Amino acid sequence: TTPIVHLKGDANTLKCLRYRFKKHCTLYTAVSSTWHWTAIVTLTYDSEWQRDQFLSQVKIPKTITVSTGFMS
Amino acid sequence: TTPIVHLKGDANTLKCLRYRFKKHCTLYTAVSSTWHWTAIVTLTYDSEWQRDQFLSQVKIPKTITVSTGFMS
Repeated sequence: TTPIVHLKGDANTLKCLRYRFKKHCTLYTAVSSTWHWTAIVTLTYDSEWQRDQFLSQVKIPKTITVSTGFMS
Repeated sequence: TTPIVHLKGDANTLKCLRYRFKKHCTLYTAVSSTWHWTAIVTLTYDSEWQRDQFLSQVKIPKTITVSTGFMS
């Protein structure tokens, strides 16, 4: 249904990415605040195509783990 | 791959649920801190069966939106 991405790693690195993501605001629907399992950021998209546009446009550090999934 | 659940609603209600979830600690793998789109809590499970055990055991208020999905 609705594609999502999880970016896991250092909170400072994630804060910098979120900053840089603002430059490509049309490539994602929403971005979450930084959370953790009681650092991770969650992003949603309108389609798989938009998700891929996003991943093809933003350079994500090798130290950040990227996971994909879908919300029903 | 790995099933997840999103519980969306009032942060206070979510805090109470997290409290009550501790009583069924074997019904989920992890529970997140409360986040928002820059209130929501995320839960992961080891299988769909565990997820369903969880949903069949915990009473979730009608005012809380429950969404399911999977992380690859």
